[PDB]
Amino acid sequence: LTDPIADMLTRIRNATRVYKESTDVPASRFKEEILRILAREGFIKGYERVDVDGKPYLRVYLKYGPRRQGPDPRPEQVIHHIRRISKPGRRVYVGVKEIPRVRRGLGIAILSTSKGVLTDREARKLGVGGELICEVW
Amino acid sequence: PTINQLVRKGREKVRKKSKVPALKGAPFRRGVCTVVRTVTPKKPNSALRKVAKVRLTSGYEVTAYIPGEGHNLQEHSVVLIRGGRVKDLPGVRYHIVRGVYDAAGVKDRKKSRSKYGTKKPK
Amino acid sequence: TVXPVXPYVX
RNA sequence: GGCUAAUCCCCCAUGUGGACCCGCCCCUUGGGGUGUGUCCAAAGGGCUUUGCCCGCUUCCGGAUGGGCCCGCGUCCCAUCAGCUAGUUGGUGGGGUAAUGGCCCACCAAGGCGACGACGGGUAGCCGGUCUGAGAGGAUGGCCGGCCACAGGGGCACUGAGACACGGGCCCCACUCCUCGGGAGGCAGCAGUUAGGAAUCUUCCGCAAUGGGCGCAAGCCUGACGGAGCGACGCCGCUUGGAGGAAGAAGCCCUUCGGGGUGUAAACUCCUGAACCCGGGACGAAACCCCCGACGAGGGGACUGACGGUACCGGGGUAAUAGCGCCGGCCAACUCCGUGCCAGCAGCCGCGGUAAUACGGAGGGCGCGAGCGUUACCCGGAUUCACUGGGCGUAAAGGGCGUGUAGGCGGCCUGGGGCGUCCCAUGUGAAAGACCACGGCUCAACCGUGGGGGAGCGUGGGAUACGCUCAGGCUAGACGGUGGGAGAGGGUGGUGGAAUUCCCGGAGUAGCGGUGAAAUGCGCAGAUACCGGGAGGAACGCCGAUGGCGAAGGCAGCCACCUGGUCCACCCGUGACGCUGAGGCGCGAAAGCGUGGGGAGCAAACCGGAUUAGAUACCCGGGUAGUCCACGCCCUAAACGAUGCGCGCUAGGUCUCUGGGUCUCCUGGGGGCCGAAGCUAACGCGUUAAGCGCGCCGCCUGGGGAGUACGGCCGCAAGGC
RNA sequence: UUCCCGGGCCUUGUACACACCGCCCGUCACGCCAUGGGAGCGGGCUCUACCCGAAGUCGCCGGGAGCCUACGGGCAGGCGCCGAGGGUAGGGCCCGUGACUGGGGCGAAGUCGUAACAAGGUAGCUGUACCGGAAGGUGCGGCUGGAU
RNA sequence: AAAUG
Ligand SMILES: [Mg+2]
Ligand SMILES: [Mg+2]
Ligand SMILES: [Mg+2]
Ligand SMILES: [Mg+2]
Ligand SMILES: [Mg+2]
Ligand SMILES: [Mg+2]
Ligand SMILES: [Mg+2]
Ligand SMILES: [Mg+2]
Ligand SMILES: [Mg+2]
Ligand SMILES: [Mg+2]
Ligand SMILES: [Mg+2]
Ligand SMILES: [Mg+2]
Ligand SMILES: [Mg+2]
Ligand SMILES: [Mg+2]
Ligand SMILES: [Mg+2]
Ligand SMILES: [Mg+2]
Ligand SMILES: [Mg+2]
Ligand SMILES: [Mg+2]
Ligand SMILES: [Mg+2]
Ligand SMILES: [Mg+2]
Ligand SMILES: [Mg+2]
Ligand SMILES: [Mg+2]
Ligand SMILES: [Mg+2]
Ligand SMILES: [Mg+2]
Ligand SMILES: [Mg+2]
Ligand SMILES: [Mg+2]
Ligand SMILES: [Mg+2]
Ligand SMILES: [Mg+2]
Ligand SMILES: [Mg+2]
Ligand SMILES: [Mg+2]
Ligand SMILES: [Mg+2]
Ligand SMILES: [Mg+2]
Ligand SMILES: [Mg+2]
Ligand SMILES: [Mg+2]
Ligand SMILES: [Mg+2]
Ligand SMILES: [Mg+2]
Ligand SMILES: [Mg+2]
Ligand SMILES: [Mg+2]
Ligand SMILES: [Mg+2]
Ligand SMILES: [Mg+2]
Ligand SMILES: [Mg+2]
Ligand SMILES: [Mg+2]
Ligand SMILES: [Mg+2]
Ligand SMILES: [Mg+2]
Ligand SMILES: [Mg+2]
Ligand SMILES: [Mg+2]
Ligand SMILES: [Mg+2]
Ligand SMILES: [Mg+2]
Ligand SMILES: [Mg+2]
Ligand SMILES: [Mg+2]
Ligand SMILES: [Mg+2]
Ligand SMILES: [Mg+2]
Ligand SMILES: [Mg+2]
Ligand SMILES: [Mg+2]
Ligand SMILES: [Mg+2]
Ligand SMILES: [Mg+2]
Ligand SMILES: [Mg+2]
Ligand SMILES: [Mg+2]
Ligand SMILES: [Mg+2]
Ligand SMILES: [Mg+2]
Ligand SMILES: [Mg+2]
Ligand SMILES: [Mg+2]
Ligand SMILES: [Mg+2]
Ligand SMILES: [Mg+2]
Ligand SMILES: [Mg+2]
Ligand SMILES: [Mg+2]
Ligand SMILES: [Mg+2]
Ligand SMILES: [Mg+2]
Ligand SMILES: [Mg+2]
Ligand SMILES: [Mg+2]
Ligand SMILES: [Mg+2]
Ligand SMILES: [Mg+2]
Ligand SMILES: [Mg+2]
Ligand SMILES: [Mg+2]
Ligand SMILES: [Mg+2]
Ligand SMILES: [Mg+2]
Ligand SMILES: [Mg+2]
Ligand SMILES: [Mg+2]
Ligand SMILES: [Mg+2]
Ligand SMILES: [Mg+2]
Ligand SMILES: [Mg+2]
Ligand SMILES: [Mg+2]
Ligand SMILES: [Mg+2]
Ligand SMILES: [Mg+2]
Ligand SMILES: [Mg+2]
Ligand SMILES: [Mg+2]
Ligand SMILES: [Mg+2]
Ligand SMILES: [Mg+2]
Ligand SMILES: [Mg+2]
Ligand SMILES: [Mg+2]
Ligand SMILES: [Mg+2]
Ligand SMILES: [Mg+2]
Ligand SMILES: [Mg+2]
Ligand SMILES: [Mg+2]
Ligand SMILES: [Mg+2]
Ligand SMILES: [Mg+2]
Ligand SMILES: [Mg+2]
Ligand SMILES: [Mg+2]
Ligand SMILES: [Mg+2]
Ligand SMILES: [Mg+2]
Ligand SMILES: [Mg+2]
Ligand SMILES: [Mg+2]
Ligand SMILES: [Mg+2]
Ligand SMILES: [Mg+2]
Ligand SMILES: [Mg+2]
Ligand SMILES: [Mg+2]
Ligand SMILES: [Mg+2]
Ligand SMILES: [Mg+2]
Ligand SMILES: [Mg+2]
Ligand SMILES: [Mg+2]
Ligand SMILES: [Mg+2]
Ligand SMILES: [Mg+2]
Ligand SMILES: [Mg+2]
Ligand SMILES: [Mg+2]
Ligand SMILES: [Mg+2]
Ligand SMILES: [Mg+2]
Ligand SMILES: [Mg+2]
Ligand SMILES: [Mg+2]
Ligand SMILES: [Mg+2]
Ligand SMILES: [Mg+2]
Ligand SMILES: [Mg+2]
Ligand SMILES: [Mg+2]
Ligand SMILES: [Mg+2]
Ligand SMILES: [Mg+2]
Ligand SMILES: [Mg+2]
Ligand SMILES: [Mg+2]
Ligand SMILES: [Mg+2]
Ligand SMILES: [Mg+2]
Ligand SMILES: [Mg+2]
Ligand SMILES: [Mg+2]
Ligand SMILES: [Mg+2]
Ligand SMILES: [Mg+2]
Repeated sequence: LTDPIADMLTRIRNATRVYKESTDVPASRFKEEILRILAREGFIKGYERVDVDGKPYLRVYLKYGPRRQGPDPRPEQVIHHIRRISKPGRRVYVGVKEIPRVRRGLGIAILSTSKGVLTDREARKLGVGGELICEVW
Repeated sequence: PTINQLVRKGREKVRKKSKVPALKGAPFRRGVCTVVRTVTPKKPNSALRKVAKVRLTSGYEVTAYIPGEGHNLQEHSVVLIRGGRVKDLPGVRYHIVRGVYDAAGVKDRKKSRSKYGTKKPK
Repeated sequence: TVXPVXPYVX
């Protein structure tokens, strides 16, 4: 498995589209920091460290909108869109002035900095850049 | 293609093949008519259209169209040509510029006479 | 380039 | 051949200093400073004249202009894949201002290249310019920065500096002047000529700015400052403005009633571009002279090419309009002429008698001293896709493996801080661009400030992610132990059925064959039947929608060698991985080489029918080949037309093979129908064509054409 | 109700849609265009070896011998290395051109058949091989993008 | 079996 982070993001993206209550991902402290932002910005209820057959995972508790009327009751999503930016194939880094705006402020952009994993909002404040990990809305 | 493949091989710039080869850079080019005759066009048209086999200053010989109704062009007539082809007559890739050198203007022409090299009438 | 006779050669 | 001056040349002297060898201290590449030996300077001219001014001489620092070296950046072709003897490095030396194979002698055998050397094509490069939402693309004319060249080449001299556009030498080509040769170098400013589609006056001035020389008046200045031609470009202005009929004539249409140009004109008043007349510049105050001191400072004067121009005043005439289009895109519609003719055309397409598409006309649209055409750049073109595309059937997955380079890579703790990120600092000239102000009546054009950024040097800082070193881990991976299924592969052996021929026996009038026939075979005894021999090739039932292999592909049965692979237990190694340009191997059939072999079958080939023909389809013959060994060829509808590894996203049913507790659960294969999702649709869907990451291969309209040329391969066919 | 002509409904194939009196393939004849090959011919660039070699710096000599002197020197002058180029010979790439020749494109109201698209009247397509005026045919193996 | 427009 070549990219652990993209895996996660996609496990999530895959899980929400069938509206699974939760889904677990293999555990890593860096995955957590990203998971940390995902919940604190309200893209999830939250997460908890778990174990499967002696193996550390991070179970992720999924979030969705109200049931809907019409011929298709399926609710709207909290996470409509989550996708990798920086990749192992192409590393993507921004400086502060180059840090993007996701969906005009409506969504966030996570990025790894020397001052930790922060949001777009959070970086511009703290005044630093870094590897642009992903974008969510 | 993967980003790596792009770093290796890159994207390949398209090239432009001029449709006016004989012109050798220039806007117009001088010449003389070796043959002056009429050629029937390809389907679905029928006519006797006016052409000139013309010898270029670049030591080229192109088939060139003679616009207007009627002309003063003959063998040995010095002529000026311009680009643009005539779809129905294959091989004719250029037009004769009327009202230049031994190419007369169109007698009696009243409309769009700049294209047909006629001076403004009475 | 020579033509039957014209002082124009091409 | 001889005379003579100097800031020309030489010697002696002098020595603040400097140069050089040597020793020593500081330093750290040849940077400073010492000590001793030795080596080096010079020029005088002016006025008013016991003094200041321009000159000279050695050294030290500054400043400005440079030389050399280095990092990174800088076009197309790999159908250019290998290149290199001063080549690469060492030693000593020559040379220069100085490093260097720059040059030399010698020594060693090195230097470069898929991160593209070498070779070929093309180009001066940058600020910038053009386009573009941007990213990008294209371009480098004018102005500024650098480089290169001065007819083509080599050379060096003088010199601070040149290997010197209007300096020198020599060779060449060319032209010129009238026997020995003397002569030239506009890619200065104009001009001629040739070429071309095309590109300006043999103009004015040093008044300004600016350069050389001069103590200084000033001289020189085709740099320049202006003027001339050219709508070449942008920008500003005009040919009028108010009034004027239910509306002249003329022309165009018409339902014959009328509708149109059109307030347009004519006509009225009002203005007053051009032109006349007068006044008339800014650009120009410095150098110079004067007092003080030839300084500080103050006061004098001089001078303007453009120019009697701009501009400011008095007068003052209604005073040029042209171009493209009017089928759709695309704004603008009607008569006539024409009759696939004449013609239009950017694309789709118009014209064959009623054409909004051709030619005129009326009318209309669009811009206007311009309008159009041609050429080229960017655009639209997310049509090379970084932003921002794709590959089952549209163009596109490599026939399949194996693997080199490279690209990528799980979990945890720490060291460094390389990528990455923040801050300071230097650089990022000027013009251009952007905002604001401002100057020519605005503008075009021009000034003055402001905003900067990428990028690179430097200093500090941060450490999540990528990196790297270091320590551990077991989920990836790979081993151990025990067990399985299978036409997986190689060698050898061997069994029956059938076809054919051959011998024997028995028997007779036909057999064969088709749509029907004929050719063919048959009293020389065929066919049909029995027995016996020979030989080749393929293995019925099992048999399946099955099984195995990476693909090609693999099927009677046996044994021997041998590959892949699944399961169980959870024992071992501790990320040892995924992919993979080249490379290597494998690769159906047909085909090729040399030997075998040859029953059936069968290209070619013969014959019989059919048919207009029948170089076919059908029938009777039949050779290569089909078989075996060895060596080649390297293709394919080599297909799932779907590259490989991994993670993630309902199930229902059938099946093959395992392990369990055996209803069933769990693995690994093979099918079908389907969740979500995909899809242009068809269809796909845990065997994805779904959602994602890695790497590779491939596509970029059809034809030409998988053709030609080159190159590599092959015996050839022919392959890449 | 098998056949012939016409028709109704359902389905299946299609490359037809001017709709099967549809479409369409290759040679052969004619004309035009471009390209390859070709005994060769003409040019451009370029490389190697050798011969000769100007000016010019550098180096040696400056003596049977000139001039200058500042003569342990200088200059002329003589030799030498390199050297623009010229010349001889042999190579490499590029361009142009060439009797003739090969197929290609377009043109068309020509000649021959009718291969393919409907089971296209022998299912098609394929790699290869052999043959044939031409499409094509046949062998071997593969594919379904075929059968209904 | 059986061609063409
Ligand atoms: Mg027509
Ligand atoms: Mg017009
Ligand atoms: Mg004297
Ligand atoms: Mg002395
Ligand atoms: Mg040497
Ligand atoms: Mg040296
Ligand atoms: Mg040295
Ligand atoms: Mg060298
Ligand atoms: Mg040696
Ligand atoms: Mg050039
Ligand atoms: Mg774009
Ligand atoms: Mg683009
Ligand atoms: Mg320039
Ligand atoms: Mg230009
Ligand atoms: Mg320029
Ligand atoms: Mg020269
Ligand atoms: Mg010249
Ligand atoms: Mg010269
Ligand atoms: Mg030269
Ligand atoms: Mg020079
Ligand atoms: Mg000079
Ligand atoms: Mg010179
Ligand atoms: Mg000159
Ligand atoms: Mg002259
Ligand atoms: Mg000139
Ligand atoms: Mg001129
Ligand atoms: Mg001319
Ligand atoms: Mg001028
Ligand atoms: Mg002056
Ligand atoms: Mg001056
Ligand atoms: Mg002058
Ligand atoms: Mg003008
Ligand atoms: Mg009026
Ligand atoms: Mg009326
Ligand atoms: Mg009216
Ligand atoms: Mg009227
Ligand atoms: Mg009227
Ligand atoms: Mg003035
Ligand atoms: Mg005085
Ligand atoms: Mg006057
Ligand atoms: Mg006036
Ligand atoms: Mg008037
Ligand atoms: Mg127009
Ligand atoms: Mg328009
Ligand atoms: Mg319109
Ligand atoms: Mg016609
Ligand atoms: Mg007519
Ligand atoms: Mg027209
Ligand atoms: Mg059409
Ligand atoms: Mg009609
Ligand atoms: Mg008409
Ligand atoms: Mg008309
Ligand atoms: Mg039109
Ligand atoms: Mg104007
Ligand atoms: Mg374009
Ligand atoms: Mg992309
Ligand atoms: Mg596409
Ligand atoms: Mg494949
Ligand atoms: Mg393929
Ligand atoms: Mg590797
Ligand atoms: Mg790595
Ligand atoms: Mg990692
Ligand atoms: Mg760092
Ligand atoms: Mg600037
Ligand atoms: Mg203003
Ligand atoms: Mg400014
Ligand atoms: Mg480790
Ligand atoms: Mg075992
Ligand atoms: Mg036989
Ligand atoms: Mg017998
Ligand atoms: Mg008898
Ligand atoms: Mg086995
Ligand atoms: Mg263990
Ligand atoms: Mg261990
Ligand atoms: Mg592999
Ligand atoms: Mg083979
Ligand atoms: Mg074979
Ligand atoms: Mg063959
Ligand atoms: Mg043969
Ligand atoms: Mg054989
Ligand atoms: Mg044989
Ligand atoms: Mg026969
Ligand atoms: Mg026959
Ligand atoms: Mg037969
Ligand atoms: Mg037979
Ligand atoms: Mg045989
Ligand atoms: Mg298949
Ligand atoms: Mg295809
Ligand atoms: Mg592969
Ligand atoms: Mg299998
Ligand atoms: Mg299964
Ligand atoms: Mg199963
Ligand atoms: Mg299905
Ligand atoms: Mg659905
Ligand atoms: Mg399924
Ligand atoms: Mg399933
Ligand atoms: Mg698709
Ligand atoms: Mg394209
Ligand atoms: Mg094309
Ligand atoms: Mg093409
Ligand atoms: Mg082929
Ligand atoms: Mg070939
Ligand atoms: Mg070849
Ligand atoms: Mg052979
Ligand atoms: Mg291959
Ligand atoms: Mg191939
Ligand atoms: Mg019927
Ligand atoms: Mg009915
Ligand atoms: Mg039907
Ligand atoms: Mg249909
Ligand atoms: Mg030819
Ligand atoms: Mg040729
Ligand atoms: Mg010789
Ligand atoms: Mg020599
Ligand atoms: Mg002497
Ligand atoms: Mg030589
Ligand atoms: Mg030579
Ligand atoms: Mg010579
Ligand atoms: Mg040639
Ligand atoms: Mg030739
Ligand atoms: Mg047929
Ligand atoms: Mg057929
Ligand atoms: Mg037939
Ligand atoms: Mg058929
Ligand atoms: Mg078929
Ligand atoms: Mg075949
Ligand atoms: Mg014949
Ligand atoms: Mg045959
Ligand atoms: Mg077959
Ligand atoms: Mg079919
Ligand atoms: Mg016929
Ligand atoms: Mg027919």
